Amino acid sequence: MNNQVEPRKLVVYGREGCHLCEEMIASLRVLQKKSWFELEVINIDGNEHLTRLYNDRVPVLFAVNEDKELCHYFLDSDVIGAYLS
Repeated sequence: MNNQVEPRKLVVYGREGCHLCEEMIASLRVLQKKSWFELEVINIDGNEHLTRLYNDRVPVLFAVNEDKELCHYFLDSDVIGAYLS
């Protein structure tokens, strides 16, 4: 009868060990308990194309299976809340 669909994956673009990244990771790990979206941290320092996009506006929460940016450093929560579930 009913059956929830498969979730959307989320990627966080960043560079090296940044506190905001860790804080967002912890935030998303908590959210993963409510809504699974995986967690992938990708270094933009190598991909200068991504650095051209973000650079300073990193810990960026990218929506996979959709291909758009949702949030960035300092979790908005509201936006991904409206998005993920």
